[PDB]
Amino acid sequence: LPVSMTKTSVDCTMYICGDSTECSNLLLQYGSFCTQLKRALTGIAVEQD
Amino acid sequence: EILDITPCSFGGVSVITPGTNTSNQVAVLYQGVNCTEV
Repeated sequence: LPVSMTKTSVDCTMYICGDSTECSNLLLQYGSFCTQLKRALTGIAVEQD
Repeated sequence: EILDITPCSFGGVSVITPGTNTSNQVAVLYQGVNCTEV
């Protein structure tokens, strides 16, 4: 029987943006759309432990 | 000349703290970062 999975953490900034100043300024005009990539993968990783 | 490109600005910052009614001391966890360079 399998028990646990591989716990991963994904940055929302470095996947979408190439560390450019234009992509970060358009991200601040979006509000926050990635509010839930961090807390769901945290919420998996608590339940994997 | 032939030069590789290795990208910068990686690694996470994690904080370890108790509550605000207990203590203000914060332990800082570097995520996957060798601290001999920084």
